[PDB]
Amino acid sequence: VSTPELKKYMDKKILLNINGSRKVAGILRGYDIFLNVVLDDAMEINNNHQLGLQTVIRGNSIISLEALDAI
Amino acid sequence: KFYCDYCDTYLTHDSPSVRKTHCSGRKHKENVKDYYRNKARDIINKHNHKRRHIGKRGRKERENSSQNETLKVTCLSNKEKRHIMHVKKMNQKELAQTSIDTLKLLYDGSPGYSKVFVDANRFDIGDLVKRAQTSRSRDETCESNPFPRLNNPKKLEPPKILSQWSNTIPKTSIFYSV
Amino acid sequence: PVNPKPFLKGLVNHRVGVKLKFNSTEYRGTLVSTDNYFNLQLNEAEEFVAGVSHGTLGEIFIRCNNVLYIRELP
Amino acid sequence: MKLVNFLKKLRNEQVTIELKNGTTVWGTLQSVSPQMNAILTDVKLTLPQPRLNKLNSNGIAMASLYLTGGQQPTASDNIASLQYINIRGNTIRQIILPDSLNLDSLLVDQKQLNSLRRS
Amino acid sequence: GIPVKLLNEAQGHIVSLELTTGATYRGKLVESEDSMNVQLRDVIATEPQGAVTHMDQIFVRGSQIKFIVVPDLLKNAPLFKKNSSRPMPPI
Amino acid sequence: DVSRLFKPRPPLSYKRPTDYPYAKRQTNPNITGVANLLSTSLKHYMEEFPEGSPNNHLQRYEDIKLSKIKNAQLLDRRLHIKDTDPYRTIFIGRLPYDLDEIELQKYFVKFGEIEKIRIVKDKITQKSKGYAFIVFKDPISSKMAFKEIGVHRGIQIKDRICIVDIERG
Amino acid sequence: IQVAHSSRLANLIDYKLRVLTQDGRVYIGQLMAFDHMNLVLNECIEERVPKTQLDKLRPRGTTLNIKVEKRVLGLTILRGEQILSTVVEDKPLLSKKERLVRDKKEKKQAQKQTKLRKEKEKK
Amino acid sequence: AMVPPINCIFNFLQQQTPVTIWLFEQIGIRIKGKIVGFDEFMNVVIDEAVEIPVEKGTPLGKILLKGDNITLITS
Amino acid sequence: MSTPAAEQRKLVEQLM
Amino acid sequence: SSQIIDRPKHELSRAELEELEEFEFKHGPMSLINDAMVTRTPVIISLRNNHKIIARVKAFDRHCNMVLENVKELWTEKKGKNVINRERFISKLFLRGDSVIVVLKTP
RNA sequence: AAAUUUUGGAAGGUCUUGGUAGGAACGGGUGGAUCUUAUAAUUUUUGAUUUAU
RNA sequence: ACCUUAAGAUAUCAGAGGAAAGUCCUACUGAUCAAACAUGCGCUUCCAAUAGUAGAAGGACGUUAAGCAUUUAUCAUUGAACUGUUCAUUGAAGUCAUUGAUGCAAACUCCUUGGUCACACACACAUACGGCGCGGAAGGCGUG
Repeated sequence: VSTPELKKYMDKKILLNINGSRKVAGILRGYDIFLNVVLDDAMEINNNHQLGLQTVIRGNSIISLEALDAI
Repeated sequence: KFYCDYCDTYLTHDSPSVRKTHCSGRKHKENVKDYYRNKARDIINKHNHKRRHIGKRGRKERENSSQNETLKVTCLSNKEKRHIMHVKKMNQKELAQTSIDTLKLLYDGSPGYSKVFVDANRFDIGDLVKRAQTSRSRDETCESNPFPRLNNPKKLEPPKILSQWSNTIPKTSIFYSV
Repeated sequence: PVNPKPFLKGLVNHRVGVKLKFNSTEYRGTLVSTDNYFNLQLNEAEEFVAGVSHGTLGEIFIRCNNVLYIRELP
Repeated sequence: MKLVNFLKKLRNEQVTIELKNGTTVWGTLQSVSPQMNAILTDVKLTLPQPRLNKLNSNGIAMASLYLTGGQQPTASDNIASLQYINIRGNTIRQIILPDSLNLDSLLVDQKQLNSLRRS
Repeated sequence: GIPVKLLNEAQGHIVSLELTTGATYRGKLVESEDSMNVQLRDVIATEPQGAVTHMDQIFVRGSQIKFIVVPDLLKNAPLFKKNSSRPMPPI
Repeated sequence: DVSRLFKPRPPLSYKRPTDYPYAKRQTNPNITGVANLLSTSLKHYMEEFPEGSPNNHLQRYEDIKLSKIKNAQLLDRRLHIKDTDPYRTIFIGRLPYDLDEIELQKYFVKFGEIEKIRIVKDKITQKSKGYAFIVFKDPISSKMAFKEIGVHRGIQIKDRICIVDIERG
Repeated sequence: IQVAHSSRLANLIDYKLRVLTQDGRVYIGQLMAFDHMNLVLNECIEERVPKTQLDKLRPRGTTLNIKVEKRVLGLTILRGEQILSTVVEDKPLLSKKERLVRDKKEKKQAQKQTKLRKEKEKK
Repeated sequence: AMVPPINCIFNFLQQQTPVTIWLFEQIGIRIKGKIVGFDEFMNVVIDEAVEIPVEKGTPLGKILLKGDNITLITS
Repeated sequence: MSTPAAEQRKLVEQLM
Repeated sequence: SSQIIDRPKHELSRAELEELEEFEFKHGPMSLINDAMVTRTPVIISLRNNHKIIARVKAFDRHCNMVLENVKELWTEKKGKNVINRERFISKLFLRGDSVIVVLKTP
């Protein structure tokens, strides 16, 4: 329908809180109309253990997607 | 089909930037400014007062208030009250828009001036300023103007006083300043 | 590279064990039919609230929203 | 076949709507929106006490019941008599219909019968 | 819908919105979409237990928003009036 | 005066939450199984309601379905107009219900000679069902008359519109 | 207050409602628009029962007195997903006759202004 | 460049890269294995699925994991 | 075109 | 056959739409509930809030919300060691379809 | 039934209550409400907030 | 410079007529429903002292007020004494508050709101109470 306005967050480090407790930081690579996001070089902030080279996050469990860069 | 309610122009159905283009132009940027000026102007101009419930005064309450005196009512003509209302509204607007910035002029030569008062190189709201004035750069050092008093600055502006009470001022100053 | 819809079509009259997400409750039985929303009907299914089996169940209709995974038993 | 259409046929009858919180609303039932957005009028909200000493109750339900504004200060149990509570559709869990009505005359889906005759 | 259009009209002004997790956010509203996704700028966040921090931007999914507090002056918006006149849209 | 009017409210005060955290929110887990009920409570339920109440609203549904399955085979159930081949014979359709055989013969003789005429009427009542069979002395004349009566907005029926065409036999 | 039996959410415009949420928080403000049933409230103040005083509502002085923490927040649009149920509390400031009067007033003014706008924009 | 999540899952399927799927909490389990196929709604079939609590879990075989529970799919 | 599911179909179907 | 079943619901025609609904109710997972209504055998429905109901279905629907009579709500409330078994009888009941988990047909 | 009553209508009297500048008919590549279907598949209504084992 | 569209419908059943089976329509006809507008009910609730300096409803994001009673203010590493306790050092986070928070209660001050209407300063009532002045607000019900 309407693609979310994330064309300015491309290839910039962001930190988004999975569900209500987890917080994942990575480099955004793409997104879908459901607000699914694929972010590379993830790191589960808590010491903090990396996730993998390429992860996808279902847009249902995303709450906020604040960006840790110039934007 | 969605139209702007300020411009009143009927816009072919859009949802993307087409609505971010219309709302970011000038016929929808200042024509939405004139609208809310008028609506806020009204709520300033409103003079309707609360409903008045008048109770029948009793004898004990009437006799004392009738004893004292009658009080004269001051009244103006139509043109005079027109002029007075215009003056009062203008004075209210002028005072409401007034902002005091003496502290900004006082610290004009501070060692860390360009990083705080310039308001474009600040760290909190500088991210907004960072197609469209001799701006003060952040790279200024205190070596520039080692001695501020070398005729560079000017005297502090004298304090303002109310004009309607301008005859209240003392006639002569204590000392003779040239 | 089989998709879930052809997979669930192929699982018809096959012993499958579907587990709900609540209490590791697992139903093991033959799959009779499926809907486009993956509603499942099981025949002669046995209930496993845990590793212990509770009993035998005649025919159960399982709502689509509860199943966590549908797996093919050997 | 949509049971919301059957539910729309009551329209003036006493129901007992039990929400998902646990609170049960009793009152005359007015029109029902096609999303099951019930509108009851002469209602008497109540909260079932679980009858077990150590199991206390829902708490958010008590908060909502009191904040409705109709709770009797001297009431021993949690009841709040008020008029016209509008209930959102997704909150209803089950609706206890009256005993007296006939189901055979109300359950006949006129639209489905019309479609079957037309086909 | 009227509330979505009101949130659209509320662009460029400081709004305060509380999520379903308990957090609170306030700041300039850059952009909003028809599905209640909002982008706040210079937001001052209050995590549920009371701690307050600051971030440059944020993009919160609309499915989690509880309510959004816009400036009070928007009560006089032209799209809140019921009887309206239309320009007779062309062919 | 650009944004001097849209002054927002003061920041909202903080109150300690009274609900459950987003991480702790869940519906009821440990939902006990359904197998235990079948052994004990089902026997009591079946013993105390032997038989269920009749399903009456399906009666009307299956009744109207019976009409559909009853109309078709009954219409299909079946097997003065047995004249010669229709190469020279003419046929008419959509004639009046209260018309007669002599009037139809005269109308057909208005634009072609008639050798044999026999109108077939419905068996229920002695009223002309709107069909009249007229044998013509010239197939070309009969075809021309039929074409004229079909192109001229239908032949003049007493209480209807009577279009004409081939017998199609 | 008494409210008409045949009164949907469209009739309760400028009534001062009592909107209840899933998390035990109520909102008390004037309804001015709706839609998914997500309202717009004018001056709604949010109330809640603190966990320290929740225990007084449980069944057992004779009359309960609950101190409810309330926050002031203005012209807020709710989301229909969280709304649980709505109750009515107070009537609008204006009577029904005065409401009809102002509606007729604004309709007359709008018709005249539209006629003048057409007359200006054509010629 | 931009790669959609659907294309990322397609790449996982094509290169058979093992993935560890995070089922969301109050379930407290993870699934490790290889993606054989995915759907519209993030429904995935998994071969050689391994059950891991949150490492003494039991293999499950080939399963179809409904997408309404998936939270992450990381390699 | 209705819910985003149809649009995602008209992407996944081409992807396969 | 396969094409019409897999075919997205926004391009089939009206007649084929209600034909699909009837086919889903006759040959499908809800055929269980349809049979249970038709031969009038009790069903044991396990709700989301740990409530088991034993009743006879009189009308069901796409979203699996059914009208039931002779309902007998059975549920247990527990805390620690203590347990109490409570039961409630309801004459005629409407039931929303978002709560049900598994619907068992009586043997 | 031409005497009586009840029911319907016409006219007149009395009392009251409301209105007083628009209204009817026709029309369309006219706006908005309501309803049905896509739509029970991650962004609102076909259940993860009765705090549980 | 970007944009040019989800599709349908507008009370409902039953009866008569017109274009075998539907199909459509009727300034056709019944019954039900819904809306508007008039119009009524011995309908129900509410509408503030002046014969006085009051009172009712709702607020205060008001004061007394640091009120009266409780309760809170980090984690890891290393050294030293010590029978857990005390002192120092490195690293890690860390909403402000402690005149706070929470529990209880009272006085005071002030805001908005209302028919501050008319006739009365009156011996009533068991069928318990002329609801037998004009308006207004809000609902319930009935008719056209």
